[PDB]
Amino acid sequence: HWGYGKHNGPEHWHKDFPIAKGERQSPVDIDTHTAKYDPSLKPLSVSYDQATSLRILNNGHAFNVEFDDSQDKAVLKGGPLDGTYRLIQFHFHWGSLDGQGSEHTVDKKKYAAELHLVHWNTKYGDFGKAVQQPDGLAVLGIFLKVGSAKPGLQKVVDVLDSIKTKGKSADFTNFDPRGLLPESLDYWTYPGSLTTPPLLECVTWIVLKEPISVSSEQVLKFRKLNFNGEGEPEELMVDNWRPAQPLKNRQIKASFK
Ligand SMILES: CC1=CC(=O)NS(=O)(=O)O1
Ligand SMILES: CC1=CC(=O)NS(=O)(=O)O1
Ligand SMILES: CC1=CC(=O)NS(=O)(=O)O1
Ligand SMILES: CC1=CC(=O)NS(=O)(=O)O1
Ligand SMILES: CC1=CC(=O)NS(=O)(=O)O1
Ligand SMILES: CC1=CC(=O)NS(=O)(=O)O1
Ligand SMILES: [Zn+2]
Repeated sequence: HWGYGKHNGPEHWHKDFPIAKGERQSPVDIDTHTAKYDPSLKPLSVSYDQATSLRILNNGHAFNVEFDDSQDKAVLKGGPLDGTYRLIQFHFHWGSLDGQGSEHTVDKKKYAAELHLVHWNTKYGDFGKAVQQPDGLAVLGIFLKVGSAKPGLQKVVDVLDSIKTKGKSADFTNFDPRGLLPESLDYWTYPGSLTTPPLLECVTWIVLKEPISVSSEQVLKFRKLNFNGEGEPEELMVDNWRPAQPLKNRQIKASFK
């Protein structure tokens, strides 16, 4: 089964998921000088004030903070998007070392980690239907660099010991995802895919220009998570990122000059 090890990592995924070599795979390198400023791109509308977080889960590949997506409580609109996309979960990808960890890169630079806020297009009715459509998901990607602590991240970091191993979950109510956003909502956007199997080509990627800073202690605690289940040999959950994939016949657009 797929993962991030030497024998089941990203270079093997195409054998079970041939779309891994498809025409709109993610992540990609964002070449800042080649991205095209599009003055017609609207500002992003991030409406998270009514968000209802529920639970945090170690799924063996990352951890997901899950939200109530049965109503329009936390929605992403605007930018390149038509219609309304509901927040279903967020998760991160991170490295074994501060020098790597992000999935998208910027002029080939790898950040320490990358946050993915996952939203599905409400016109399809649920996430399972949305992933089958070329405009089914909108993922807000936010880079993490190591520096000052991110206060709005600490409640996540502090609960990780309760979900150390694959299959563990914990209550995670009353968490405010607005605390994970940078100041600016300037962004790049392009059509892409899920970055894990099944790698479906259903994502409008919206990658924020401005990273958030997290402390070395915060990212160190991510690296204490385990890919394995309890009672199995310990394998640290680190380097759970897919490398940049060929851009092929796509142009990255920028919301900002
Ligand atoms: C390095 C590694 C990563 C993974 O995803 N699965 S594994 O626990 O078999 O080994
Ligand atoms: C150019 C570049 C290459 C790489 O792999 N990691 S990095 O973050 O040092 O930046
Ligand atoms: C994942 C996790 C993070 C932490 O802070 N302590 S712990 O090593 O018990 O488990
Ligand atoms: C659920 C989900 C799966 C994935 O692989 N990429 S994503 O960031 O769109 O979120
Ligand atoms: C719900 C689930 C199924 C899917 O299609 N992609 S995912 O593996 O990211 O999560
Ligand atoms: C897990 C651990 C335990 C503690 O008490 N303080 S700390 O935040 O430095 O790291
Ligand atoms: Zn992701």
